[PDB]
Amino acid sequence: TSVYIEDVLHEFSTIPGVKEDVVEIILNLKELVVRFLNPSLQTVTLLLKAEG
Amino acid sequence: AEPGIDKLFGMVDSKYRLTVVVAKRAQQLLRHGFKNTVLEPEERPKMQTLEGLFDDPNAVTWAMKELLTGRLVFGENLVPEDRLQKEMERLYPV
Amino acid sequence: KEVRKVRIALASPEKIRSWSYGEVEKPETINYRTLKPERDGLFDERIFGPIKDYECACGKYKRQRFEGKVCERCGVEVTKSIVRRYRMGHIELATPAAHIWFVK
Amino acid sequence: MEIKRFGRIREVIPLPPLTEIQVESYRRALQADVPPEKRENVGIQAAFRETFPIEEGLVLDFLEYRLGEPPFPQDECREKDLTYQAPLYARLQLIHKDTGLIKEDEVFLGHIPLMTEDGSFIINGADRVIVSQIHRSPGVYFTPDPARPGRYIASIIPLPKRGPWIDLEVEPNGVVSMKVNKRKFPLVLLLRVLGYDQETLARELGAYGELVQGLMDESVFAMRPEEALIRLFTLLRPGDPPKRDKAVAYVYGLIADPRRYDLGEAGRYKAEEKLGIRLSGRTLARFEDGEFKDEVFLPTLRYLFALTAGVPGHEVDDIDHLGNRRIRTVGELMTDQFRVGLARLARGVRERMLMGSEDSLTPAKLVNSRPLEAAIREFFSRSQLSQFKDETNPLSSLRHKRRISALGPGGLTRERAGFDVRDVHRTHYGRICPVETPEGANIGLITSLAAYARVDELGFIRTPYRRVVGGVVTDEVVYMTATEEDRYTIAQANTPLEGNRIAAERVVARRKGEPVIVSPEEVEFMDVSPKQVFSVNTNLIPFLEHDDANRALMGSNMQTQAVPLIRAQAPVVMTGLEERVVRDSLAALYAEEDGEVAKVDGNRIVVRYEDGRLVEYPLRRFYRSNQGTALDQRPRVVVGQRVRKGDLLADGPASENGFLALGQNVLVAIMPFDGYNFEDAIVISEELLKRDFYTSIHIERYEIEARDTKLGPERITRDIPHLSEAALRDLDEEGVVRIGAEVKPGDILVGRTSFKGESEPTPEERLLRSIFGEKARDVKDTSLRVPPGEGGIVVRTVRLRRGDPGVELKPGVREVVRVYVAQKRKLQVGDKLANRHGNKGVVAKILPVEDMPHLPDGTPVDVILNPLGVPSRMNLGQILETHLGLAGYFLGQRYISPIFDGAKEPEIKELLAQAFEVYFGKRKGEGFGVDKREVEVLRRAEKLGLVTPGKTPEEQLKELFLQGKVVLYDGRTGEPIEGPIVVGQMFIMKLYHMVEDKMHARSTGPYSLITQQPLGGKAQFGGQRFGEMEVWALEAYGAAHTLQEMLTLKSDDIEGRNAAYEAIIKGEDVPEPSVPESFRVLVKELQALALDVQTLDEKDNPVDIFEGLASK
Amino acid sequence: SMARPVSIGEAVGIVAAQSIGEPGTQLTMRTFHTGGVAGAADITQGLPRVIEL
Amino acid sequence: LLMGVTKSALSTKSWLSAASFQNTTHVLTEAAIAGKKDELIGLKENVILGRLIPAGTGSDFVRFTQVVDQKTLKAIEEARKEA
Amino acid sequence: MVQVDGGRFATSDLNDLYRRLINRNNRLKKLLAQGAPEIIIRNEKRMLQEAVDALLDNGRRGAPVTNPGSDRPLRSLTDILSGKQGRFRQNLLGKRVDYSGRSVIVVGPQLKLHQCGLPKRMALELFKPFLLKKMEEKGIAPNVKAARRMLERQRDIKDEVWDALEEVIHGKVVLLNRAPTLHRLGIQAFQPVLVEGQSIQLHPLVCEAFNADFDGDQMAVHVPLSSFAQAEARIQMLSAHNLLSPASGEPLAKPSRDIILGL
Amino acid sequence: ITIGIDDAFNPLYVMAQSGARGNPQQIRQLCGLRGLMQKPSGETFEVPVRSSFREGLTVLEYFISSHGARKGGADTALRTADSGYLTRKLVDVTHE
Amino acid sequence: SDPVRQYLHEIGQV
Amino acid sequence: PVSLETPIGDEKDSFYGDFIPDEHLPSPVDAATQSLLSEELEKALSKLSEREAMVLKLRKGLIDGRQIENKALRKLKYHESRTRKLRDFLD
DNA sequence: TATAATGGGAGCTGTCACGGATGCAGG
DNA sequence: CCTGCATCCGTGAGTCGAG
Ligand SMILES: Nc1ccn([C@@H]2O[C@H](COP(=O)(O)CP(=O)(O)OP(=O)(O)O)[C@@H](O)[C@H]2O)c(=O)n1
Ligand SMILES: [Mg+2]
Ligand SMILES: [Mg+2]
Ligand SMILES: [Zn+2]
Repeated sequence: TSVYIEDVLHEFSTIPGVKEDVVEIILNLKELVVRFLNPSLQTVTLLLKAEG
Repeated sequence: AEPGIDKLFGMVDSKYRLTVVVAKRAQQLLRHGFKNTVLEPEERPKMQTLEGLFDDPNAVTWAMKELLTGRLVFGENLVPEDRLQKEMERLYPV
Repeated sequence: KEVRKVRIALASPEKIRSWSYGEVEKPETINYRTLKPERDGLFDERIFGPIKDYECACGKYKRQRFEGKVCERCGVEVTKSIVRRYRMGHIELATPAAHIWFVK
Repeated sequence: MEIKRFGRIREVIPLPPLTEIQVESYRRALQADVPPEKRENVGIQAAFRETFPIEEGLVLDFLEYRLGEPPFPQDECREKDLTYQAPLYARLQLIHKDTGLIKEDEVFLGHIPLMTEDGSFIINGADRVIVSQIHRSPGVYFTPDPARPGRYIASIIPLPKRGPWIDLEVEPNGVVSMKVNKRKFPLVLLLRVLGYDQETLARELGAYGELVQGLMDESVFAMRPEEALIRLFTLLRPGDPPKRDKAVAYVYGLIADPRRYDLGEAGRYKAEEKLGIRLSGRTLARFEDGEFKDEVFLPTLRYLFALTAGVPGHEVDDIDHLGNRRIRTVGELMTDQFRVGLARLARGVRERMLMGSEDSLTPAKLVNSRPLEAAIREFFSRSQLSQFKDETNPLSSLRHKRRISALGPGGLTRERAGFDVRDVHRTHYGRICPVETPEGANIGLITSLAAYARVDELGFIRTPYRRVVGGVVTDEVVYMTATEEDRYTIAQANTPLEGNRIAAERVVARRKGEPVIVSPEEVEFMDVSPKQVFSVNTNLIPFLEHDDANRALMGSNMQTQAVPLIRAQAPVVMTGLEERVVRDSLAALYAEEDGEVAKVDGNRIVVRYEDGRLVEYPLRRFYRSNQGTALDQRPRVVVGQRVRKGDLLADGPASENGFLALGQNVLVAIMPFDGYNFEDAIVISEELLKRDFYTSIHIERYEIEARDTKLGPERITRDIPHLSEAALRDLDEEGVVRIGAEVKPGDILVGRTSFKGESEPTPEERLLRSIFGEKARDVKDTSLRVPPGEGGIVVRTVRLRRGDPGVELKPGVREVVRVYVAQKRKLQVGDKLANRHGNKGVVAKILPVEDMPHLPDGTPVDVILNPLGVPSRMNLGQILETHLGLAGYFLGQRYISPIFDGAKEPEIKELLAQAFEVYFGKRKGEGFGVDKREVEVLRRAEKLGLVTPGKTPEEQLKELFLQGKVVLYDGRTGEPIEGPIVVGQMFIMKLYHMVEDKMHARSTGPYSLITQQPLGGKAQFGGQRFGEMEVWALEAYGAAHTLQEMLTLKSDDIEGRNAAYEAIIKGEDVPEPSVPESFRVLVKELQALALDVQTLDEKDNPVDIFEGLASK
Repeated sequence: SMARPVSIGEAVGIVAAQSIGEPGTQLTMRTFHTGGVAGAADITQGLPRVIEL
Repeated sequence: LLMGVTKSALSTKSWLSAASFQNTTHVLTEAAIAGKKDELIGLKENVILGRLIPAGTGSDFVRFTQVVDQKTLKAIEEARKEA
Repeated sequence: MVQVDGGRFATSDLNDLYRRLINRNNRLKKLLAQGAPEIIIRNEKRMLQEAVDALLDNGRRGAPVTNPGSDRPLRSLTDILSGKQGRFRQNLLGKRVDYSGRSVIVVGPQLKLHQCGLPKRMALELFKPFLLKKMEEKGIAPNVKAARRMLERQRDIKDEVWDALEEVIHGKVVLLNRAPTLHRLGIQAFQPVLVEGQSIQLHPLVCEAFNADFDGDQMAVHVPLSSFAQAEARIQMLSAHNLLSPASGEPLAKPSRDIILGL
Repeated sequence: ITIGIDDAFNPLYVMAQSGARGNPQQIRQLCGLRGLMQKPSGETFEVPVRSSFREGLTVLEYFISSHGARKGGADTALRTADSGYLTRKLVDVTHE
Repeated sequence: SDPVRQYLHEIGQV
Repeated sequence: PVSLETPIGDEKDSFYGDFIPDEHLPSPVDAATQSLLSEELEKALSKLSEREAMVLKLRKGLIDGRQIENKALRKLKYHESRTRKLRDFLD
């Protein structure tokens, strides 16, 4: 339901060192299937940090 | 279609006369705050809101519904305008 | 009175003058620095009317308490500015001129 | 996926550069890369050669000229609102006749706008395109006299504004008459001035019976050419004193001087070819040895008399024949205005030569470039042929550069344009597209260039053909004009071929356009491709041979209106032209030489070629086009990838892997659905929105300025009187909205305050002032706010200030702020979709995936089209495209089906048969048999005769699948549709017309100055026009009060409208309307015409509608 | 429109002019659909006769 | 005398109607010389002045119609019966 | 003579014509007072006559007066009065009106013959002065100006005001009109049904009468203000009220396309 | 109801008969043949178009069709103003 | 016809 | 200056002056603004004693168009902090 | 305020059909 | 000079929208 990226103000930006634009990245993130093992758990923030 | 419109067209010799009558009656109802209505409390047009049934704000719907009942008299030269104004100002002041 | 008729007819020079609130003399519009109507110009307030409601060109009378009063300073009548859409001016020709409509 | 392609016709030559009609022309006109001494007589060089030398004493002559480098690059021009241009310097020399002193100098004439790589211009920051203009090629033509059956009219036509038209006629009385500037005179007189004698005319023209006798006037031959010259001068110029040199000057300027009268090189060539003579110059007559020597007139009169006599070898000229019509390209159109400004400059030179010190003068003090600069600037700014560039998608620009107009200066005016002009000529074949053209008033006036078509140096459109020698088709390619074309018997391109030999005994061919069946020995030439017959756009329509021309037109024109999509896909069925369009549009980025990719980034791509040099290609990212569509390039390569010459690096807007992607490939079913597709309406799936199909990015530019006022300066600031922090929240310290902030209608993009006028506060305002306690503020809130129905995320901001380095605004302007705001638009109800076959419609419903009709295996369709659109429009292409699409869905492959050499029925039958195995056999292998529902559908189909009775259900399902029809289940019921439905992949585009832009409504708003009626347009927040016909509608209904409201309260009745609004907000009934202001305007305007218009009562007494305001 | 005597005060002239003009304009801008056809093309040759009268 | 729609429309008695159709200069000169009065008979004339068209609900036939309830009718009848 | 947005000035051509006339009249007077010869006064009087000509009707006699470095003939009083762009046809016999709007049309199948889908966003602006009073009658706003200032920012708009709008339009009708309007049925009265989205929903049966299809045609909406105009609209102009063509007397609202197909 | 290329109770026949859409001539062009065409002058081509939209048209036949196609197109975009003029005149004479 | 030509004619009289 | 009749578009259709609003004449909402302002000011002045009414309205010029002064000032400061609904008129 | 200077310059060209007036050759 | 036909001149040439 949401995406935050460091040094990115809006969806129409582009990230230096990255092939895809922000829009395409979000489009890929929409295809992500996340499974909650806990019935009571309503929300989770996943963290990603990568480079090189 | 407007409810019982065929009957309303039947009442008048010209449709434009029906329009004039409905309009004038609506104006009368607006001016006197629906105090002069010929309708019974249960015959009153209603509007459905979030709360419940209230009085229908539309004066034209009122006028046509009244006109359907036959409790109104319409025609030409029924009464001088000023006397009508004053009498209705007496019976239903604003 | 309700208008029941519309009549159209030729206008006598005397009538045309009886319409006018003054003769337009100079072929000027507005001052380049002040952007105000030039005196005796096509836009002059002393003829057609005040630019702003109930105020003269000089500014002596700024309120509605004066209506019909002509300021002796700037010669402007204090009234509603809407009269600038109504009041006619006029130009007095040195030589008469044929209205082309009745010619060509 | 695999691309399987069809067709038996081998195209010998590729498509010529598609933008060359612009590029080659303008390059030809400028000649910047040609050394000044090797420059030819065409273009601005020509203009310089005609204008100079300037005489009267002193003689100023033209030595040379040069073009410098652009002071700014294209992008910087685009941002700073400048023009992409090069400085034009001219080396000229002042020469004194008496003294002999020669002063040589180089003067700066101003700048000439430069054409970009793609063929457009940048004028004042905006991309523009100069549209090529077709017109009648100058020359000598002969047309039958409409009134007189047995007589003809000769016409001598120069270039536009190059001097007068001349008409030669044979009068009833027998004399030959000449018309110049609407004045008829006997040709004998002018011929006498030219030096012709009765002897000469008798021996030359005598062969025709009695014709020459009308040219015989004994009184004319009785006087020498001088008396004839003065006589002619008094004829053409009454009241003018008949001095000899005055007559010489007039007749010379009219008929002789090349600086005034100028035929085109096309006019010269056509005159030579037609009349059968050799012209020395481009003029009708010459002044040589102090006398007048004829060039044109005598051969023309000769041809006229020969034609009238009935002499064989003489024909009338079809003036719509493309041999008689030529195209003026960008170079010529610019060159003419350059010439005008140059002649004006010359007038200035002479005018300054006569005055001033005759001793101290230099070419710098003589030459004023202002008229030239003004001429060129006026051309590139205010000309009709100069059009705001349509960049919506690459194909838009590509097509726009290939446009041909009969409108504009020098051409036709509307309602000067007959049916003849707008018709499709037989000579349009291979040259101008028979299909693509606007619907409505401009039909036939605006057209498009054929794909293989070329425009030569003379301006005539040429098309390639292949030489055929003795039944053998060579590879020799000849580009011919229409005239040349008329000489040969030209076979069709689809004629049977075994190798290079004609395989058919009977061959279809064309002789002067007339269709005829001939023998192979008679074939002189052959069509290169069917593709040459139609434009680029028309060539992008698969199965065009199955579509009606009327709909093919719309399909062709709507691709220009297709919006770039973030998910955009190349069509399943292409024509094979899809790559060349992207390439020649220069939207995509390509690899120059062989090499390896060094770097791949979102913003840039670095490549190391075989040369070893490091080349960095920056990528255009989220740039707003003229039409508001986002144009950005995306990288198609990965780090270390080996690339060849011309291989794809980045994909441009509306591009997929170097192929033109104008839209999406969707799974459609053709069937009525609950009246939601009723009358061209379109039903779409919500899953289209889920996966972001038909989703497009749009960026809007908002602008605001702060200038100096006599009341004190406006300024952009965060301090805005009487506003909450909630309102100022997204504003930065400077008062401009921050990047990345969301904006909705009513939000402030740029804060600005302006000093109020001299203001007399009403006592109530003063009361409010004292009451709140805060002192009155000097300024007021003028801030730029988001317009109704608009908004988005702010992507960019630009701020130009006075006193900043490199920044200079227009006089008086302190600062200028631009705000670029972007939004992502999905497909919504009210948006317009169209296919390439001319089927267009608005999305009327978006259904959830469960309501949608679905295949037996559970696959729901994306779009439901209505079959009722098909039979009337007679475009069957969209049907076939669907069939071939269906196979393409299951076989998982795209197709290329060239126009008129296509995939035919049996091939699509085979492909469908192959796809059916993947569609069914999979189910049979999954352990599933035929469904009961499918059995019922097959029963109904048996009764429909769509399947052969007695066969197994599988065989029948196959028989249906070969017809492109399948069993479809209703999403709501689960029960199958009572018959088989056509389903398959279709290519559909979202056009530029989106309900988000078009929706508008107004209660009250801005009013017009004089009329005091609401303004027009959504941009002005105006009202809808209630015209004569709408008033007629209300009148016919007999609704009087409604109409009166339209005419008074709702428009110009000021008292009425103010009192109406006030009465409505108080909850009372609307007041009686009073006299509309426009009638008052009418009365006063009638008075200024010295006519008294009086409103009267029944007693004939004056009634004052001005309420004593206009009466003293 | 109402299948009954005309109501007094109805504007007859406007209705007439509209009723006569409407088919002319509508039929004019409808699509031609060539082939199997020759001659004067129906509506287009009819109209100038009407205007003639 | 039979004349076509155009000439018949320019020959009408209303100068405001004629001048709003064609040949405005001609019509206006003729009228101004004649001192023509427009009685505002037709639709166009009243439309120009923003008046109520003399048709439909603007017809003199139906526009004077009055509507009154029985109470008021009998009341005015008592006021009449009194004096 | 009015200053535009940019700070520059815009002015009518009548001002330039009047300028010519005044200048030439002044020069004529001065030439008279200074005892000029015959030919001069003659030419001057001619010029004056041509200036009056230019003012009253331009281009009527001789070549039309134009501005310097311009081929555009100046606009005289005659040009103002007559013509297609003339005061009569443009500003009198027809007008641009308040309380109006337009948008793209889409077909609701589900509407009754007397109804049309009206986007909320449009009806908000169309019915605005009524909605203000309604918001004053309820607790949504302190007073009228507060209510109007409330709707200026889209984010300042809550849910209850929408229900207020629902109460406002109740029983009332609007006018749908599609250009060109060939006959009187190019405008019909519809009781509006507030719809989400930006498109006007149009009933299928009125299409043929409007000559309207779904390929991107747009329609204009109007709001009759008075109890009288509402009476006329509802009784006379209602779609369900006119079922037959005033031309042939045959039904103008009839099954077509898909309907005929199914039946 | 649906439209396949193989149609040429048939959908075309149904729609044409019922009055849903289409007329016999258009159906004929979809199925049997296009027919004779018109040179821009008003003359007639000796060779009739033997193709139908189902069969598909040769480039030549298509170009032959384009003539009459545009002749028709120009008519509708020209003659229309002639009609509206008539209508306006009628209104002007009958308005009172 | 043409005012300028007329003036130039009246000028050529003296 | 530039002409109002300066042609907009390729055709004869519209003029540049048709896009310029009239900034002089008050739109209906402005007349309604003055009306509602005078009304709200009149109705919320209920605090006023008669002497302070005539004298403070002469202070603010609400009559002829042009110690108790201080008490009226203070009372007006008192009623400003009261209803908090007059902010709208203050722009 | 002083050599003498003495008749302009661009033109816009491919519609079509009408009513009314004006003019010229013919009965 | 009175009638009739040829010729010139002025007047028109769909709606709304967008620019
Ligand atoms: N200049 C114009 C162009 C169009 N219109 C109107 O728009 C409609 C569709 O025309 P259209 O050309 O978009 C389709 P159509 O002619 O009906 O062919 P089709 O049925 O095979 O699709 C016409 O019926 C006119 O009422 C107009 O008033 N003025
Ligand atoms: Mg449509
Ligand atoms: Mg249609
Ligand atoms: Zn004063």
